[PDB]
Amino acid sequence: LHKEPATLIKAIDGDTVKAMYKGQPMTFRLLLVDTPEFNEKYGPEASAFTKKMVENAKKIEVEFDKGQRTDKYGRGLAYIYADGKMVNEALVRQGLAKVAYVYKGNNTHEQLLRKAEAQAKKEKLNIWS
Ligand SMILES: Cc1cn([C@H]2C[C@H](OP(=O)(O)O)[C@@H](COP(=O)(O)O)O2)c(=O)[nH]c1=O
Ligand SMILES: [Ca+2]
Repeated sequence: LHKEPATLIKAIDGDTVKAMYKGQPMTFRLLLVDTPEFNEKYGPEASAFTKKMVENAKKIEVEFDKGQRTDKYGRGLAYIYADGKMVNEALVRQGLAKVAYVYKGNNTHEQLLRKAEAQAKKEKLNIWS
């Protein structure tokens, strides 16, 4: 996979971010994770985590997988990096997202994220507490 440029427009919630990509506004949904909704437990905390990460970065980048690049809602499906740190992995590692929606052909980082989730579960963090 390859990282491509994007510019933050707005952090929406724990697993969706609006960003400009190839000069057009896109809503991106993070691959391989599921954060709680804002009105659910840890929802506000996931939203804040993702917001801080993307807002504080000097740059964000998007990385598409090998498969589908948009979902049925027209959201971009990507791994998002904030100053080179993956948001999808960071959320899982802090127990603010579960590994989820693992579709074959768009699952390059599945094992990386499963290892993060095991660590968050061992530490009883957040969703795992
Ligand atoms: C993460 C992801 C979600 N989706 C679709 C499946 C779910 O459809 P349904 O809306 O029918 O439940 C929805 C979950 O997104 P959210 O967790 O943002 O609600 O997004 C994909 O199709 N591919 C993906 O890789
Ligand atoms: Ca969600």
